[PDB]
Amino acid sequence: ALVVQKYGGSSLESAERIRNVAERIVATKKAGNDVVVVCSAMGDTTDELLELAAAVNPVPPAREMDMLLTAGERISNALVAMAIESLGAEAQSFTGSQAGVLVTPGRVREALDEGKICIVAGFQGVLGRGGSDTTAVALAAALNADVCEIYSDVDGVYTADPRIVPNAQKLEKLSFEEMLELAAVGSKILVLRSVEYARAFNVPLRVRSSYSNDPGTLIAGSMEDIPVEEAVLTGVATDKSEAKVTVLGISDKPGEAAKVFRALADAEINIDMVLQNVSSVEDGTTDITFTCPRSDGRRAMEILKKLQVGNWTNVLYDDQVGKVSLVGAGMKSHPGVTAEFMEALRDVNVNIELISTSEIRISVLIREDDLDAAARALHEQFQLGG
Amino acid sequence: ALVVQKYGGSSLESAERIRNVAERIVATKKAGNDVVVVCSAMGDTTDELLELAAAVNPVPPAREMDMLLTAGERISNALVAMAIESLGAEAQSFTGSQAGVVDVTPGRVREALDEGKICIVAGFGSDTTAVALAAALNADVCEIYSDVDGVYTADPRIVPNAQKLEKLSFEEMLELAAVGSKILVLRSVEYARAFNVPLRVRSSYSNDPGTLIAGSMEDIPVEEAVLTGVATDKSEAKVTVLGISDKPGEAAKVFRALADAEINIDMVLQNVSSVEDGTTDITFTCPRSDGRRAMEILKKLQVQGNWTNVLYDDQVGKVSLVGAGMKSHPGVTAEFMEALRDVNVNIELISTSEIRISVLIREDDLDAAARALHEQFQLG
Amino acid sequence: MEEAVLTGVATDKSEAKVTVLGISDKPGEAAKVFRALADAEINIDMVLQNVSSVEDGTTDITFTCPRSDGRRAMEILKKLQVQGNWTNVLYDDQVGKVSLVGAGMKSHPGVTAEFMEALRDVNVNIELISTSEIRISVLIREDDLDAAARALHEQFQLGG
Amino acid sequence: AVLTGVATDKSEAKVTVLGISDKPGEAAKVFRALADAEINIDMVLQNVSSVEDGTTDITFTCPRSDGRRAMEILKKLQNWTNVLYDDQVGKVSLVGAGMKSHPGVTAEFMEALRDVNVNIELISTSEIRISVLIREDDLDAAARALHEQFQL
Ligand SMILES: C[C@@H](O)[C@H](N)C(=O)O
Ligand SMILES: C[C@@H](O)[C@H](N)C(=O)O
Ligand SMILES: C[C@@H](O)[C@H](N)C(=O)O
Ligand SMILES: C[C@@H](O)[C@H](N)C(=O)O
Repeated sequence: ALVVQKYGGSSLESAERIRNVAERIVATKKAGNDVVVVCSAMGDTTDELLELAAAVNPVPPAREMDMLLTAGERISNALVAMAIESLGAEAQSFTGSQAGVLVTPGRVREALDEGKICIVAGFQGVLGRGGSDTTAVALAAALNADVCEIYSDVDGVYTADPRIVPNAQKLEKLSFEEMLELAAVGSKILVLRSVEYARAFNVPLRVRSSYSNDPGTLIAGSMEDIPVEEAVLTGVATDKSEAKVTVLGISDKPGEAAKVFRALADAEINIDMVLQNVSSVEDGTTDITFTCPRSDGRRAMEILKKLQVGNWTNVLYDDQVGKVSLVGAGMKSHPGVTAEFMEALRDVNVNIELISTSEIRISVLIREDDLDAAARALHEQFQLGG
Repeated sequence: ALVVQKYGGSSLESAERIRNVAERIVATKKAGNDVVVVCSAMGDTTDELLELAAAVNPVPPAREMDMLLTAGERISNALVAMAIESLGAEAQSFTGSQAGVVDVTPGRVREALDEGKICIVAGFGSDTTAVALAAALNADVCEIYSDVDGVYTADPRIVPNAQKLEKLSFEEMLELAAVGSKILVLRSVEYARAFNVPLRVRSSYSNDPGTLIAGSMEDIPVEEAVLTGVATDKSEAKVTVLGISDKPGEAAKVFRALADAEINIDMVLQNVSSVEDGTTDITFTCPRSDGRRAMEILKKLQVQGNWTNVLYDDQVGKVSLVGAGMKSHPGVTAEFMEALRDVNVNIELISTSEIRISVLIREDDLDAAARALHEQFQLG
Repeated sequence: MEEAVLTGVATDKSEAKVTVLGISDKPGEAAKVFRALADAEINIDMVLQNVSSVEDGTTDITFTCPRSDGRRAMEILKKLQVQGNWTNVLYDDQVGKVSLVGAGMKSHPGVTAEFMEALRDVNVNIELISTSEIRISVLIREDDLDAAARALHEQFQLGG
Repeated sequence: AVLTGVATDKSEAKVTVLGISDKPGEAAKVFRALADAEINIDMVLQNVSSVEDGTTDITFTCPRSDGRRAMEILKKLQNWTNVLYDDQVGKVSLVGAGMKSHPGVTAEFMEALRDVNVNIELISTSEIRISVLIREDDLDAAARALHEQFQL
């Protein structure tokens, strides 16, 4: 088969883990697979290198940032290739660009046909974007890989955070959309931009650990192609990293949303979720609530309060909020799922302050103190554990 | 004018330090010069990378090794570049391969400098390519920046009365570093000599001009020439082979076995044989780390009729006097020996070039000997 | 790190929205409303509840459902109003829904701003907002779908 | 390692003071003698002393014209076993830099000369050169071998 493998910094922390990962890569080829490996920088190098850049220059220019981050990933590349060749494999190295960034993986297909393990790392031509993860998926789409594996210290996607919900289980498979949604509101399990490429170009992803031989969790197939009878509820996501800001009493006219979110975007405030219900017929106003990292809260409030004097009657601040969500294709075409969710929390006396949704997700905002209780309630309500 | 500037790992140890270095680079541009910069990797990155390479594969392929070390040096290239552009300059990075060389041919670099850019050259050592570009571009000077602020008449901590040289010849510098401490890469100073590119050893922590290395001794007036400094070395072992037949090929047997085993020889020495017996002795110095393995080899051949015995000494110290002023003048060699006699230091071994006197002695006397030599001559 | 992958713009005019007004903000009140719909087999899609006023301690809950099940939906609720539970139940069968689908929108806040600015500059009023890291959805008048899509297409340069 | 060239010489004469005591101040005596006679010094070579005896020999070179005079200068100052004169000595050097880290240069120098059967009498090297005293006539046959060995 054709297998793409992306190893994160945790997997390449040291020389021994590199050699260890080198043997896994060779074992994979030995099993009759053409292998492409993508390399993150060793350990926390990319974070440390980003700091340095910012230290030597705020707003570092693009070209040199590309040279810097590439260099860091090209170290891992050198070491892994070195190890690969130690064990009998023949290695050919590429910068994520030398294999087309765009698409256009001609050079890599040559090397594979000659029995070489191809390593890809860094960038040089024209970044963005997701880094090694999306390079791995983009290469998997272009080369037409049967799977793109993502190795880290994470051994799979679970039905809930096992630290919170003891009866939580590891998923075998889920759809792209189900992963996207779970990753969107709580998880933080992998780069979503790369998972959106995998959805877009139909490339199966597998999240597994480079420390065990556990097969991990598979992300494959759209939930649009899942039979209605077989669709299931997937997991429960939590997030206590957010604060919520509510602008009270914005008049319901074109542009008023712009006046709020232009201010926040110019102030570099990161917006996780935005929520606006219908306006009151008398007085003609509604409220806009949005969440952001707690590190941006203080400043978001400062901005919108300056804009409060006109435009709106108040701006509220709340940095003790948590978010619990249910995700599953099974709720698309099944009434009463929302009902069971609301009853679930009711029976554990958790109050629902705010609600948002998608086709296959329900999210509520609650007191952070209620998170653990709410998650366990939801998990056992829909019987996700074993 | 054209200035080349090399900055080592120490000079680029941190961001704040990189930004400080960056201001100096822009200052040199602003002073009215085309500036080219060569960066080593930050701090000890190259050593840490070399450690890492050996750990993943005991005999690394050259290709992946090129990639590994190039990456390390290209981190500081990037950061220096970023720093330089925040100060107003337009940076232009080169790997060294597509800079000039391979043997040097810097078409691209000259093109970039004509556009008023500051060229940053990383890695395919660092010093040798800096001077090689300096020679290729016909640079007015190649500046080596580090924590050392110039060449001194002696080791300042050993000789309190030591002084910083304003200038010395290429071959004077070569000789001082050939026996004393490696302040510059010996290899890089020979290109300077070969191609007549002035070098300036100076500090990246101060505005001190440092020491100039310029011109040949051969084009210095014979009256004007002076003694340059005193060099000490307590890092060498001393090995002597007794009873080696004075016939062609025997010296070759010795140094082949030492070459094959990777024993770094230094200051090899042999005197005339004895007509009685027809045999001579060959003494050489090597690093103390090699001494044991060097001995193991020569002894195995010793116990095979090749020669009598192989002596070993890892408490030897080397002290030397350098200066173009001794090549044509008599009695300096005499004043040297007298200086050590008067401080009760015995000369075990003696070796020279036309402008260097070197003597092996007990390392316990090194300090006293260097101190004696320093004030015996004008130095300080 | 900073750039967000955007994959396309979607419109939909298949549903109506129902709005329960003045639901008291205490545990179990949401359950009342959605259990009623569940018992009547009304498959609802998007639900949105914002924060309750300090003055009343009440909120509104708006949800969408297939346009056919629309009037039915509001009527189940409207018939179970008797108590103090809610003041009114509204019904809108002319509502549309435009959305920007993609990924990594949290750290590219300018996208959200540009979304509102797109619809603003084609004089389209955003009536409800429900977004996330991989989704920006707004409800507007069904007649403004044409002009919303062209604005969002032009702004983000999306298609194919 | 870098190698710049190969220089020969026929301008000098070597002088070996045999059996000098390996105690302090004995070298001074020898060279203060030549310093008084104002015979300009070049090479000096003294190896380690005998264990049996307790003495070494000091070989030095000087401008060939001053060679016989210099030999007979040290004869007057005599503890020492003998003094020898030589004026058919030739010097061949390999000039360069960084030869400590590459010992094959030192070996191949000595291998290149054995393959031409040339008498290697003295040796006095460092990081930046490898000089050896051979017989004057073998200078060119010595050079050719070095030129071919290290490609200069
Ligand atoms: C944002 C919302 O309150 C307003 N109707 C607008 O579209 O600007
Ligand atoms: C050792 C030396 O004297 C000898 N002539 C040789 O080179 O073999
Ligand atoms: C308003 C509604 O969500 C209520 N807080 C509940 O928990 O049911
Ligand atoms: C030079 C040597 O023969 C003697 N030991 C001295 O110091 O004078």
